[PDB]
Amino acid sequence: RSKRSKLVTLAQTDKKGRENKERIFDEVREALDTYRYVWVLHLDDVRTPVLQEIRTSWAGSKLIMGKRKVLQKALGEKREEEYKENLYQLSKLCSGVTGLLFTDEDVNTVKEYFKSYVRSDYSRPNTKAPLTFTIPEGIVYSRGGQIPAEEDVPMIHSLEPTMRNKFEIPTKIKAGKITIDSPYLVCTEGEKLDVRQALILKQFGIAASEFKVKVSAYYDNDSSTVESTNIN
Amino acid sequence: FALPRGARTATVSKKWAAAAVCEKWAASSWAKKIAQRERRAALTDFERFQVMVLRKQKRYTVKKALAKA
Amino acid sequence: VEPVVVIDGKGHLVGRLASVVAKQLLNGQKIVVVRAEELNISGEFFRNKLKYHDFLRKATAFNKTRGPFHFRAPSRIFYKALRGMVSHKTARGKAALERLKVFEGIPPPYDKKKRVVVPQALRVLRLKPGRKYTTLGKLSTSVGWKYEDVVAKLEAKRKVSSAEYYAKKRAFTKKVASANATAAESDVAKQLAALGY
Amino acid sequence: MKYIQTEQQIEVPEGVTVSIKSRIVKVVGPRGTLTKNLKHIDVTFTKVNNQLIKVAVHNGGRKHVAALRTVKSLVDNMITGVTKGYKYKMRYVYAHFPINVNIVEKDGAKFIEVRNFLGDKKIRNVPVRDGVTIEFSTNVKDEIVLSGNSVEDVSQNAADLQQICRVRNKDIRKFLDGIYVSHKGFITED
Amino acid sequence: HFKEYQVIGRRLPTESVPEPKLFRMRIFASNEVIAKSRYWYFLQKLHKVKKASGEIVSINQINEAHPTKVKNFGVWVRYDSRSGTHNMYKEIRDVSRVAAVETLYQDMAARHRARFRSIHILKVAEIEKTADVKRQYVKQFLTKDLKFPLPHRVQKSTKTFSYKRPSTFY
Amino acid sequence: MRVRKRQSRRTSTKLKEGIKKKASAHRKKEKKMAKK
RNA sequence: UUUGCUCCACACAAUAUAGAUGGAUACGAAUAAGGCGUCCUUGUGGCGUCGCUGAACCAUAGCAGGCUAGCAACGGUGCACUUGGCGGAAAGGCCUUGGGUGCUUGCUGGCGAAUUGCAAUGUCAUUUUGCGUGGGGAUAAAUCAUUUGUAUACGACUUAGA
RNA sequence: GCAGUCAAGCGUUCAUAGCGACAUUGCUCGGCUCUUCCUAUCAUACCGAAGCAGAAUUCGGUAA
RNA sequence: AAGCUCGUAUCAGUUUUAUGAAUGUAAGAAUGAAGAGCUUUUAGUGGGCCAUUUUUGGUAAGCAGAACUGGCGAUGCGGGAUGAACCGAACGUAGAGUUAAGGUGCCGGAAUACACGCUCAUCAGACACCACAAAAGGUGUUAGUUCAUCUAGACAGCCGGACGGUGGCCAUGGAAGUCGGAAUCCGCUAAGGAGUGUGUAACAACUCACCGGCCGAAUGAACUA
RNA sequence: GAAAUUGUUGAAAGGGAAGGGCAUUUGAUCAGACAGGCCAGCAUCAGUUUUGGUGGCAGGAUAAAUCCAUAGGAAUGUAGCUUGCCUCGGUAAGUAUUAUAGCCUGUGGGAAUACUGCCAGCUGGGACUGAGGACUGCGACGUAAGUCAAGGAUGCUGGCAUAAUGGUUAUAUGCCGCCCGUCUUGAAA
Repeated sequence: RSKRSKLVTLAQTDKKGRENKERIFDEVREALDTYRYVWVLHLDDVRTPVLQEIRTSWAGSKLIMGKRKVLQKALGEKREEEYKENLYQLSKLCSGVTGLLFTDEDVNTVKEYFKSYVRSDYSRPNTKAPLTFTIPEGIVYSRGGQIPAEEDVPMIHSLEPTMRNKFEIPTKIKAGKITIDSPYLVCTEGEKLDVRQALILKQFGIAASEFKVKVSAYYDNDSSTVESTNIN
Repeated sequence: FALPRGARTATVSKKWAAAAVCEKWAASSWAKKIAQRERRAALTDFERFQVMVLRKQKRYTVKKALAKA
Repeated sequence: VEPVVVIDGKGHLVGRLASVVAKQLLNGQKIVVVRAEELNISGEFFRNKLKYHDFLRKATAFNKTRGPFHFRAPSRIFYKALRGMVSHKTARGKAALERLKVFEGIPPPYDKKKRVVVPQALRVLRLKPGRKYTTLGKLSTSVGWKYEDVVAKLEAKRKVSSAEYYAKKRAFTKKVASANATAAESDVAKQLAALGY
Repeated sequence: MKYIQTEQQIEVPEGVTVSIKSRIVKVVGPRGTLTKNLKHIDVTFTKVNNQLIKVAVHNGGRKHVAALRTVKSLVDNMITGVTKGYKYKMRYVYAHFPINVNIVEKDGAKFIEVRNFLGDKKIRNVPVRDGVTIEFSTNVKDEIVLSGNSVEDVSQNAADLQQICRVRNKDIRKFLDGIYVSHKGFITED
Repeated sequence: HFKEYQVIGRRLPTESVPEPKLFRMRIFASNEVIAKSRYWYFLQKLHKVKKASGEIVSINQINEAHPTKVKNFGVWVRYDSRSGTHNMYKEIRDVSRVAAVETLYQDMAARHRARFRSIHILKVAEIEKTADVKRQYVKQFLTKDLKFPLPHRVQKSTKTFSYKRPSTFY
Repeated sequence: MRVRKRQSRRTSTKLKEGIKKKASAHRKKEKKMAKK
C-alpha cells in the first residue's frame, strides 16, 4: 500500500509489445535479400511530413525505421550472429537515432539527393541557433519580432501563464494583451541552447535553423563489403 | 580471520590454527577479564587471606608513591 | 544492599520504573527517584497529553474540591503512577510509600551521592529505535506545572559544580592509576596477579 | 520486506567540505557554513573517498527507508545552498492601491513593512530569518528578491511574505492583489 | 519442536484382496502418536477410507541427511482459513527440514492465525541452485561476502539496579 | 480542547452473558440454514 | 515559681524503633554511539586503549580486637584544637590550612584468652525522655474580664486601656 | 417498498441447482422556575466551496 | 422399620455378538457388586428456573412445541477483579507432598522467562460459539495468489515526433479532434484516436495514448489473508 | 443484690463504621512441676516426599552427523591466464573445475554422541512424620553361635526448671468475613 496510482485513461490506441518488433524484424530481414544496398541514416530528428516527403520522393526503395536493438539483432551484432556476410560492420557504426534505408538504386544518386536536401526546421537543445533575438518592449506579437507589427496579431492572453511560469520571461497582461517592459534576449548567434530557449523560439514560430539529413555507412550485397561515407 | 563459506569442521580447524585466533583471544583484555573472574571464583579462604595481606603491603608502597608529586 | 538507593529517573519509563520501585519498597527498601522531569513515557506527545487531559476531566461533579486531585509536578505525576501500584489504603502500604521519595531535579544531600539506574525500565534498552516517546517535562508543563524553567536553570548550574568536581576527580584518579602501574612487577604485585587483583 | 542494507550517495564537489559527528552536519565552503541537526532520523554516514558520502539504514521498514532518502536530500540541499546559493524572486501585483514594501530595523529585527495593501491602514511586519538577505530588483517594477544559504530560510520567508497578504472575505477571481513567488532559483547561474 | 515421520498404511488384509498398495507419506509432528493420528486424518481426505479399516505398518523417524549444511528450502503449504482453503509457497533458509517446518508453523500462526490442525504440508524441497530462489527476503542473504552489523544491542541485567548508564554499542 | 467522553471497555455481566446467548442463537440459525 | 527555663559534659533509670549489624562509592550527554590516555594544525582533530556487568572498587588480619619489644618509612588513619574558601534546591554539609595527640597488620618478637563445658542474637545500633549531677547562658506573653465597631447568630475578627 | 435491468463472486464442479451489494427504470397531558450536562451549533470566533463585482447570502469544516 | 426366605449367581442408566422394522430381545460373551426377593406398616414428598443436544414449525430480527440430557435447587471450597445458572472441584479434625481451573509487571502467591513472528491506534488492545453495528472505504503495514511486462532494455524520469485525406457530414453567427446529433473510414509509418483533457469567439498552442532517443533491473495490474 | 444502664479510677485502641475467624508480635494476666517435668542440638534408623551428583546398559539408517578414503559437478569462481583504463596496481569482463581458497553430490569405512527407554546402579542435600508397647511372623547376613536398616525411634548431649512452655486476655499486624429471624418464589430481592 501507499503507492503511486497510475493515471487512469480511456484512449483508443493500445501498446504493441513484441509482436510489432517481430514484424519489423521479419520486414528488415526479408528486405535485405530483395534490395541491393543498405544506407544507415543518422537523422537526429524529423518532422513527420518530411518523412512522408521522403516516402513520396521515391516509392521503389524501402525505408524502415524503429528501435536500434531490433535493427541490431535483425542485421547482426557480432561475427557469429549475422544475417549475411560481413553485415555487422555497419550495425557497430549506427549509434543514436532510428533511420535505415534499403535501396535498389545508384549509389551516387542517393548521395547526391541527401547532400542536395536541406529544410528549415526548429532550433534544438544542445545545438546553436544562428539568430540573435530580442522580443520588443511593448505588446508581444504572435510572430514576435520578425515581421512588421501592422501585419501581425497580438498573442493570445490564455498562454501568458505558459510564458511566465514555463518560459521564465517576465509577463503581465494589460487590456487583453501580453505586455513586457524592457527588451528581452533569448538567444545569441553561435551559442549553445537550453531546453526553454528552443521552446521560446518554437512558440514564436521561428524556424531559422536548417536541417540537413545525414548518412554514415553503406552496404553492398554482391561485393560483401561495408563502405563508410561522412556526408551531412 | 579468513574462512571460506560453508567450511566443514576440518577446514574450520585448519584456518583456526593457521590464523592463531586462540592466542589473539588470550592476548585481548576481554579474555583476561573472564579468566580474572574465574580465578577469583575458585579461590580458597586462605588464598583469599593472602590477597588480604598482599593488598595491605601494596597499599603501603602505593600511598608512599603518592603524596610526593 | 545499601540503606538508601537513589535512582536517576531520567530517560526511564514511568511504568516499568514505578513497578520496579513499588515492589522494591513493599520489601522495605528505601528509594529516592530524582530528575523526574527528564523521565519518559511511551508514545507521540499529543498522545499522552490527550491521555492525561481526560484524567484531568474527572472531578467530583457536585464538589470538585473533593474528587481526584490532579497533580502537575512531574514528581506527583509519577507518584500516582507508583501509588496505584501499591495497596495504599492498607497499613502495610502507607508504611511502604513512607519510605519513598520523588524529587524533580537533584537536591542535597542527594547531589553529592551515587545514583543508580534501572535497566529493566531504561527507555534506551526497552523501547525500539525510532518510536516516539514523550518526555515528562513537556507533558507536565503543557497541563499546569509552572516550574519547568527554574529547575532547568537550577539544573544546569547543578551540573557545572558537578563537572568541576569530576575534573578534579579524573585527575586524582589518573595520578593513582599511574603510580599503581609503576608498582607493577614487585614480588607482592607479581604475586597478586597470580591471585587476580 | 525489511531491507538488510539501503544506501544513498551524497556527491561532494571541490569547494565544500562535510564534517559530521553523531548526526550534526557541517557544510563549509565558498559562500559560508550551514548546520543541521538530524538526531531524530536514525541513520549511519560513511565517507568513502572525501568526495562521496554514504548514508545507511540497516534493518529498516518502509517507514525507516522513507527517512533514509530525505537525509540525502537535506544534506545535498545544504551543499547546493553553499555552492550555488538560493534566490527567490517575488513579484507583487496591484489593481488600484500601490503596495509599498520597505525594510525597517526596529530593535535589530530587520522587519519587512508591507504598507497600503488593497488600501489598508494595518502595517504588516514580516520577520527576516538569520541568513536571508533582501534587496529590490533594479530596472524591473514591483519586485522583491530573497537570497541566502538555507532552503528553509529563503522559502519559508517567501511563504510568510505571501501569507500576510491574504485577500480576506472577497473574490479570488476579481482581486489580483498580492505578493507572489515569481521565480525559485540559484544565485550563481551556470 | 518437531520430528519427521514416514508413516505407512494398507487397509487391513481381508479375503480375496491380499497385500494392498501401502500408502506412504512423510509427516511432521512432535512425537509418534500425533504423527499416526495426523496420517489417518490425511488418509480420510486423500481417499475414502477410515481408521478402523487400516493399520499402521511402519512408523520411522527420518533424520536429516546433512544437519551442518545451510539449505534453501521451498515449502508448498495449504491451510483452512476464515474462508475456503488456499495454496501458499514460502521460501525458508535453514539447516534442517525439521527446523524449517518449525519456522513455518510459527510464521503461519503469526501472519495468518492458523493453528496446527489447519495446516497441510504438501511438499518440502531443497532449492539446489541459487538465482532460482524466488523470494527476495531469502535472496537477500545469498549475496557475495555479506557483512551486516547488529546495531543497538540490549544488555541483559541480572540485578534491578545498575551503576553505569548502559552502553548499547556493538 | 474539551476532551469528549470515552467509551468503556468494562463489559457488564448482562452484556457478556447476553453475548453468549446471542452467539448460540447464531449457531442454531447456521445449522438450519446449512440444510437448505 | 521555693535557680523556675535553655545549652554543653558523664551518669542512672525508662521508652520505643514497618526494622543499622563494613562503605548511599556524586561528571554530563549520546545510544545508528561513548568513556579514558596521549599527541598536535586547538578541532564535531589524529593516534592508542576500554566495555560485552557492581562477579566491581574502596575499606577488610589484633580478649567484639587486650598488653608489651622492636625493625623499616615521612606514609595511612582516628581524636580534638585550627586558616580560610566554598555550599540556598530541602543550603545544615564539602574541601583546605597547620600544631598536638593516640594507633597502624609495612615487617619481625614476647605475653595474655580456656570453665560461655558440643549451639542457643548472645545484647556493642539509634531515638524520645525523666530524676540526679558541674559548668555556661537568657530576665515572656496569651486568655478571661472591661472597651472598641472597619466585625458581628454564637463563636470568631478589629480595637482600645499599668 | 414492490418488480425488472445490469452483476464482484460464491453455488458440492460451475454462472443456465440458485443467492447477489451500489446504482438504476418503472406511478406515487401542558406549563411555571432553577442547577448541571450533551453537540446532533441558531448566534457570536476563525476557515473551505459557491457567477463569491461590492453588499447581502447558500452549503460545508473546527468549534460548547 | 419389622418378619420370613435364599447371601446369592439376585443383578447393572455400561460395552460385544447375534437377532431387528437408537432404540427392541437373548447370551454357555465382557466388566463391575455380596445391600436379594417376598409380606406387614410409617414419616416427608406431589414446584419449577437456567443451560446443552436432537427435532418440527416459524421472520426484518428475536423465536415458538416435544424428547433426552446436564446444572441449581437440600452444597460448602479454588478460580472467572465483582456475581443465581461460567471454568475447577468424593467437605470429619490436623500435618506434609502434588496438582485442577486460573495464572506468573506491581497491586498479587508465581519467569520484566526463553523462541519465531505481527501490530503504533487524535482516547489501540488485553473480548468471550471470532456475535452486533460489518458491506465497505484507506496513497497504514506485512504476507500471499492469479495473470502480465523485462538487457530485441522493465517502471519512473525529462527530449522529440505525435502525420497527411481532413476545416470528414449535418449542424450555425462563429464549432478546424476537444458546445453538441450519427457512423467513426482510408492512406502513411517507428507510431500517431474523424481525438485524452486545458485552451481561443473560431483557429492556434500545450497535454496524454502511441512510438522513438539517452537511462540500466527489476517492475506492473487484479484479487486473498 | 444479677443484667440492662451510669459515675469514678487504671490499661488500651480509634484518618468516612463496629463486633467475627485463622496466625503471630506486643502489653496485661495466669496453671503446674520441684515432694522427671519445659525446651532444644547431634547421630544412626523407619515412612512419605523434594532436590542434586555420577555409572552401566539397550533401542533407531545397529542413530543420523562429524572424520577419513574414493568418483563426478557447479560457484555467490579459486589460484593462475587473457583483456580493458587508471592514484604507480587496483578494480572491473572473459576463461580457468581448485591449481598457491574451498564447496556440493555419490559410493565405501571405522567410530563417537543426541534423543528415547531400562537398571532388584551407586552416592549426596532438604522437609514433614515416630503412630504401637514383654515374645511370637516374614526375611537378610553369618562356618555356626549370634547380629540386623526384617511385623511403626532409639542412642548420645546441652540450656532452663520459671512465667522460659502454653493458655486466657486487650491491642497491633496479613488475609478472610453482608444482619439475624420470618414469609414468599425456581431465584435473589
